[PDB]
Amino acid sequence: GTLPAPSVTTGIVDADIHPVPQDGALEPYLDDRWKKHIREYGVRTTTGLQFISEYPQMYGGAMRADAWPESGYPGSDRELLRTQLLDKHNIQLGVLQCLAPGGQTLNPAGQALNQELAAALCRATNDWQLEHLVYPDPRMRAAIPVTFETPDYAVAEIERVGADPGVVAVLGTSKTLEPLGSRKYWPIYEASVAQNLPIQFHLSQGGGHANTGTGWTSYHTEYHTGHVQSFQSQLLSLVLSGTFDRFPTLKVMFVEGNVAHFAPLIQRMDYTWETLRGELPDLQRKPSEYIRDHIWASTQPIDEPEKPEHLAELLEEFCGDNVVFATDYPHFDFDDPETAFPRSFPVDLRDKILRGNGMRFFGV
Amino acid sequence: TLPAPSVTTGIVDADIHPVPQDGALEPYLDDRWKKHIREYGVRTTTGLQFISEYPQMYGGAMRADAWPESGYPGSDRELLRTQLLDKHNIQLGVLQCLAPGGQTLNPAGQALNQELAAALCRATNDWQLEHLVYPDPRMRAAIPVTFETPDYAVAEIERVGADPGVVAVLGTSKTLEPLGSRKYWPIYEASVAQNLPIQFHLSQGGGHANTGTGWTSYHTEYHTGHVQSFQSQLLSLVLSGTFDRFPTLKVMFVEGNVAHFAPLIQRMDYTWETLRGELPDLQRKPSEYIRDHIWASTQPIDEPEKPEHLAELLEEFCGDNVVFATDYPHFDFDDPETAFPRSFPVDLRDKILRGNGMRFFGV
Amino acid sequence: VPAVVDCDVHAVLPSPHSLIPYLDEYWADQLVAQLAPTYEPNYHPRGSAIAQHSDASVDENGRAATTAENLVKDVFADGFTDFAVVNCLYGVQQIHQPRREMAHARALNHWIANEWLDKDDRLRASIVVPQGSPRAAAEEIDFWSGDKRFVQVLLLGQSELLYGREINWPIWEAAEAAGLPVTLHIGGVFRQAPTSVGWPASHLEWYVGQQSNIEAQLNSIISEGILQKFPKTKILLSELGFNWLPPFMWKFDKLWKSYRPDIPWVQESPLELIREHVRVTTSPSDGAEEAGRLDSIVDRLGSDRMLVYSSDYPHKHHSGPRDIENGTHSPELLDRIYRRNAFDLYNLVV
Amino acid sequence: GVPAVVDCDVHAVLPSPHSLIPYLDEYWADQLVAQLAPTYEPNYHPRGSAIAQHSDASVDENGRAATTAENLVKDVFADGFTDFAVVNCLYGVQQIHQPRREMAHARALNHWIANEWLDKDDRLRASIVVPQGSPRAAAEEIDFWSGDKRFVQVLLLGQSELLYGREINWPIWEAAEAAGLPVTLHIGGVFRQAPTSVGWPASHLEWYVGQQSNIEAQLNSIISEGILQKFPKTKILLSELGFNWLPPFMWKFDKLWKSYRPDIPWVQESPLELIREHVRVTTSPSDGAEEAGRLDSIVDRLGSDRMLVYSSDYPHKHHSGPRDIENGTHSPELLDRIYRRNAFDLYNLVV
Ligand SMILES: [Fe+3]
Ligand SMILES: [Fe+3]
Ligand SMILES: [Fe+3]
Ligand SMILES: [Fe+3]
Ligand SMILES: [Fe+3]
Ligand SMILES: [Fe+3]
Ligand SMILES: [Mg+2]
Ligand SMILES: [Mg+2]
Ligand SMILES: [Mg+2]
Ligand SMILES: [Mg+2]
Ligand SMILES: [Mg+2]
Ligand SMILES: [Mg+2]
Ligand SMILES: [Mg+2]
Ligand SMILES: [Mg+2]
Repeated sequence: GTLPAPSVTTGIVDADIHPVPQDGALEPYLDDRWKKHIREYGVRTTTGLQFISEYPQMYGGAMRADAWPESGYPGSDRELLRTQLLDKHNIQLGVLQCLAPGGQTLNPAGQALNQELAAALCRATNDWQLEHLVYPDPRMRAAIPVTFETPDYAVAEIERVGADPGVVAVLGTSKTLEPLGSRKYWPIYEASVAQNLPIQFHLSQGGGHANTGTGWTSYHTEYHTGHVQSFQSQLLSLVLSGTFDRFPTLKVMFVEGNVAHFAPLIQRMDYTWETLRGELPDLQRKPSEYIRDHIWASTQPIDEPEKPEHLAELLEEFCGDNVVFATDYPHFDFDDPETAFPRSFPVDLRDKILRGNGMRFFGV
Repeated sequence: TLPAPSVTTGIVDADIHPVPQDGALEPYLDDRWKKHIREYGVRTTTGLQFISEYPQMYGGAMRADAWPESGYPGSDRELLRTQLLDKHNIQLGVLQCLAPGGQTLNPAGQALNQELAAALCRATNDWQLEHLVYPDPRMRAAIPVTFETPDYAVAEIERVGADPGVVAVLGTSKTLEPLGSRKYWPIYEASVAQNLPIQFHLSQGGGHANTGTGWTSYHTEYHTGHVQSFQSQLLSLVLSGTFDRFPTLKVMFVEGNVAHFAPLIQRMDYTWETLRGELPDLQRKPSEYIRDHIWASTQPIDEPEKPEHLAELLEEFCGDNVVFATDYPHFDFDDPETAFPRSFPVDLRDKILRGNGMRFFGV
Repeated sequence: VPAVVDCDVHAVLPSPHSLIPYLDEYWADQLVAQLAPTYEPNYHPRGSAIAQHSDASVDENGRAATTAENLVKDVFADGFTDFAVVNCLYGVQQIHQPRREMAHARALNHWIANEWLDKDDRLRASIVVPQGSPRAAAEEIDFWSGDKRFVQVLLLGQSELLYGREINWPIWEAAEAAGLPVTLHIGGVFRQAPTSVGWPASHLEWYVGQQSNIEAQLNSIISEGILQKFPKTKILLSELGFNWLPPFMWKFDKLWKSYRPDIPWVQESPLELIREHVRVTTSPSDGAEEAGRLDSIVDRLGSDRMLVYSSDYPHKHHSGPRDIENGTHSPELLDRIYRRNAFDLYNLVV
Repeated sequence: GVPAVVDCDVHAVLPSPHSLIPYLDEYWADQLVAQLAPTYEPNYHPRGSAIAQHSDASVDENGRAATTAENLVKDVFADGFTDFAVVNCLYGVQQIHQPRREMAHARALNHWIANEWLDKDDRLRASIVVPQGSPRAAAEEIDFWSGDKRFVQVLLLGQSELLYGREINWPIWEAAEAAGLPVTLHIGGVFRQAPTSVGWPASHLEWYVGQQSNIEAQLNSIISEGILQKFPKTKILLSELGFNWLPPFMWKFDKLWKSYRPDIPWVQESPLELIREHVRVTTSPSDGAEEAGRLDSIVDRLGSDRMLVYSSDYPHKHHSGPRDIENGTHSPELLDRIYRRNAFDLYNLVV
C-alpha cells in the first residue's frame, strides 16, 4: 500500500487504542481450515476455560459505559471511534492495538496455544485493521500483532506487512514464556529493525506462568495492580541481556504498565549492578543508560501520587523524553488528554508527552 | 581417523555416566567462563548454590562398589573399563555426561546463563572425546547441547557432530516447551544433517514443576515421576507432526522406562480416533510414528508381577525399538546377565542388546 | 442385589445464569453486573467430536446433557442402567477469587440437588468443592454429607498442589468422615503447565496426557500417607483411562522397595494399596475393548475389583459403553464391572 | 529507657549441613550422613560473588564470613554504635521438598542459632526459620520457640509456593500474632515457579533486582485477602528487598482499591494507610536513596517517616554502606527514627 507518513501537526499522539472486529469481520481473511477449527474448538490458550480468560473483567467488561454502539462491543464501530475519540481529541496519530479477534475483551491472537492458528489470526487481524480502519482513516496506524512465541511466523508476518506505511509498530504482550531479553525473541527484533519498526508490548494475561513470580492472585486489586510486575521483569531482562547492545536501534514501549514504578526499579538495577556487574561483563552501558535510546512507556492509566508534584518528578526520573500519551479507548480507566495531568503539571513536559515524545518513538 | 563402532560378540549400552575429574574441563573452557564458574557456580532452575531441587538419597544414588580411590563414581576411566566395559563386553557404550563435575545429575545444558551452558557443553564434548572415546573407542559420545538455545546447539552439532566418536545428540527429558514445539526444529534439522539421532535423558529442571500438577514430596514420587515427562514428550513429538517434517529423525527416550509407553500410545490412538479433526495435518495415525521414530532404552528394567507381561508390553510398544542400557554407575544399574526374566525370548533380548541399538546409532 | 451403576455421567450447566436462584443477592447481582462470564471448561470443547454423541438428545442451542429430562431419557432408555452418578464439570475451580469460588461451588451443588437429584431418584451426584481453599472444601463436603444422594467428592485431575500434600488433608478427612469416596475426573485448575514439560499445544495432546498427572496424584496420595491416615479412603478415577495403571504400579512398587525408610508408614506394597483403594471407570476404554484386551488388562492390574462401568454420557468415545464385552470371555468379570465393583463405592441395590 | 540501635538484618551462614547433626534426632542425623550431606546453601548471595561478604570481614578457616557468632559479633559490634542485631539464617530448608525433612532441618537450624549464636552473645536476636511447605508445621515451629524471647520475628522468603494472603497460609499469620511476633519477608525464595510472571531470570543480577516485584504481589495478597483485618496486630518487615519501589505501588494499589473495594469489602482503610502502619523496611540495600536528598525524597513519597529501620545486611557487600544513608538526608530527626525509634515498634528493645 501507499500512504503518507503520519503527520502530527497541532494534534496529539494516542499510543493505545483498542478496536475490535465485528462478528465475522476476520472470516474473509482466514483459510477454511481455521474457520472450521474455531467453530469446533474455539481459541485454546493457557487456561482450562472455553470462552474467558483466567481473570475475566469485573464490571461491564471493564469498558466505559458510554462507548457501547448500537449493536457491537465497544471499539467495534468505526464511526463511533472517530467521533468519540479521534475527532473529539484531535488525535492525528492513533495507534491501534487489537487485543482480541472478537468481542471478548483481552484475548490476544498471539497467545493461542495452536501457534499455526495464532499466526493465522494475527495475519487476518493485520489485513482487517489496515483495510477497515487505517486506510479509510490514516489518522489511525497499526501496531501489528505477531506470534512472539513462534519467531519464524512473526518474522514472516513482519516481512509480509511490516513495510506497509499503515503499520507503525509490532505488537506483543507483557507476559511471555521466557523473559523478553532471551535469544528466542532476537529474530523478531532483527526483523523489526530491518523494517525500521519499534515494538510495543501491551498488558496481557497468559504467557505460560502465573501472573506474579510467587503465585496466582485472588482478588481484583491484586490482579490489576499486578500487571506492573510483568513489565518490571521484562525491562530487567531486555536491559541486562544486552539485547540493546545487539540491536542498537531497537525501540520498545511498555503499554499500560504504568510509568512511575520504572524509575525506582531502574535505580535499584543500577545500584545492584554497581556491585554485581561482573556476572554480565559484556554489557556496554550502565543499565539506566539504555532507557533514553531504547525504552518508552505510555501514560494510561496515569500514576496518581498523593502529592501531585511527585508525578513529574518520577516521570523525569524514568526519562521525560520517553513518556507517551495514550487514552486506552474504550476501556473504563480511559484517560482524557485535558484532565489526565495534574493542574500543576509542567506544560513543556505535558506538550512533549502529547506530541514530541511519541513522534520520536514512532519515527515521525 | 576413528573406526566405526563394531558390535559382534558383545553388546550396546545406551546409557553410561562418566564424570570429569576436578579441573578436567578447564583446558576446554575460555578463561571468562572459568571466572564465571568460580564466582557464580552453575545457576539453574533452583534457589540452590550446589545441588538440584531433588538431591540424591543414599550414597549419591551411586553403586556402593563404584567409588574409585579418589573422586566420584564414573570419574576414573580405568575403573569404568574394568567394572563396566570389560566386565560386560560392551562394544558400543554411549556416554551421557550429566554433570560437569563430581555430581550425579546437574546437566550443563540447563544452566540459566545459556552462554555458559553452551561453553560447558562444548568443553564436555572436547573432554569426553579426548579422555574417554579416542583412548577406548568402545565408548562413543552422546553430545550434550543447549536445547533451550537452538542457535548454540546447532553451532555445536556443526562443530563436532560429524566426529566419528560422536553417535548421538543429548538432550534432557524436561524442557520449557514440549519437544514437538517449533523451537526445537532447528536442532532436529541440524541433527538430521549430521546423520545423528537424538537421546533425551531423564532430568530434573526444565522450568516447570516435576509433574503437571505440583512438585513431589517423597523420593518414590520423584523417581517414579520421571516417567511422566517422557509421556508428555512422546505425545508432543508425535502429535505435533515433527516426524512429518523430519521423516528420518530418530529419538530415544533414555531412562523413562518402556512398558508404560504401550498403553499411553494405545490411549493416544483411541482418543485420536474421535478427536483427529483438531490436527488434520498430521499425516499418520499417531502410533504409526513409533516404529520409524521413537526408541526407548531399558534401564531401570520394568518388573511386572507376572514376568511374562514384560515381553508383551515391550512388543506392544515396538520390539525393534527397545535398546539395552546399564546406567553405570547409578545404584539401579541393570546387569545384562540378570535384567531379563528367565522366560524372555532370546531373539527379543538379542535385538535389545545388539541389533536395535545398532540400527538407532547407524552401526 | 447390587445395582448397575453408571459411575460417570455429566450434567452441563446451561450458563452461569442458571446459578442465580441459588446465590445470595451479593453474588447474584455481581454476576449480572460482570456480564456473567462463563466458567464453561475446555475439557470437552462443546463443538468438538467428544462433547456429545450424535444420538444424544439436545436442547434449543444444540447442546446435550443440559437438562435432567434429556439426560434421564437417554441414559435409562434401554433398561440396563439402574442408577447414574452425575458429575458437573463447570469450572468453579478455575475461579481465582476465593469467596466467589466458594459461592459458585455451593450454588452449583444446589442446582444439582434441585434440578437433577430432586427430578429423578435414579440420579446420584458428586459434591463439587472449592479446591483453592481446602478448609472451605471440607466445609462444602460437610454441608452436603447429610444428603445421601451425594455419593462422592469431585476433584479435578490437575490441582494446584498435589492432593497428598498436608495442605490438602482436610479434603480427605472430610470425605472419610462423610463416608464418601473421592473421585478424580479429567480436567484441571491450570495453575501450572498441564505437564512437567510445558503447555500442550492442542486439546488432543492435553486430553491424552492427563494420565500422567494421575500417576502423580496417586503417588502423592499414597506416599504422603493418606491411606494410613484415612484408611477408609476410596478413590475413583473417572474418565482418565486405566491401561496405564500396571506399568505405574510396578515401578512404584519397585521404588517403594528402594525408598521404604523415606515413607515408613507405607507398610503395605503400593500394588496392594492401589488394588484395594482405587477404582476406575471404563469409558473411555482406550483399547481394552478389543478382543482379549479386557482380560489382559485385568491380569496386568492383578485385580478384577477395580474397573467400574460408566458410559461417560453424553461424551463420544471411539467405542461405546458396552463394547467392553468384546474384550473378555468371562461373564464373572462383566458381572464385577457392571455391578459388583461399584457396590464397594456406593452400596446401591436394585 | 531509650530505644536501642537495632541492626534489623544480619546473617548467620551455616558452614555445612554437618553443623545440624548435634541438633537432629538419630533418624535424621544418620540419614544426612548416608546421603553424603547435600547442602541446601542457597544461591541468593552466591558465595563467590561480590555481594557475598565484605572483603575485610572476619573469616573462618575456609575464607567464609559470618559462619560463627564470634566472627559476626567481632565485626558488627566493633564500633560500639549497634546495641542489638537481628540474625536471619538463609540456609535453604524451605527448598527441601520432603516435608518431614523440611520440618526436621528447620528445627535443627533454629537450635543451631539458639545454641551457637543466641547463647554466645546477649546482643543477638533472631528470626524463627519455618518449614513453609506445610503452613500448619510452620505454625508449630513458631509455637515451639514462642517461649524464647530472643527469637523476635518469623522468617518467610519473598517468593513462596502460594501467595502469603491465601487462606492456606493463614496459620502462619495466626501463629505469629499469637506469639506476639512480627513476620519478615527476606529476599530469597522456594523457586516452585519461575521467579517472575514472565519466566526464569537468566542471571543472579536480574533475579536479585527483580524480586521487588514479588513483594508487591505479596503485599497486595496479604492486604487484599484480609490479613490485616483478621490479624490486626500483624507487623511486617521487608528485609533486604529495597524500598524505593513502594510509593508507585502504593499509589496504584490505592487507585484500584477505590475502583474495586466491593470485591474486598473488609478492607475499609486505604492500602496507603495500612502499608504505612503495618509495614517496615530495612535500609540495606538503599538502592540509591543514600544519594544527596534522596532519603528525604523517598520518605516524602512514602508519606511516613516510621517505615524505614536501620540494617547493615552484614556480611553482604552493597554499593553503599550501612551508615551511608546519612548522606541522603538533612534531618537528624529522620536518622534518629531510622537508627532506633522505628524499630522499637517491632522489637521493643531498649539500650
Ligand atoms: Fe490498552
Ligand atoms: Fe486497558
Ligand atoms: Fe542414566
Ligand atoms: Fe540413572
Ligand atoms: Fe466423564
Ligand atoms: Fe539480608
Ligand atoms: Mg514503516
Ligand atoms: Mg557420525
Ligand atoms: Mg505444521
Ligand atoms: Mg490431513
Ligand atoms: Mg432395568
Ligand atoms: Mg542436641
Ligand atoms: Mg568497611
Ligand atoms: Mg485518598
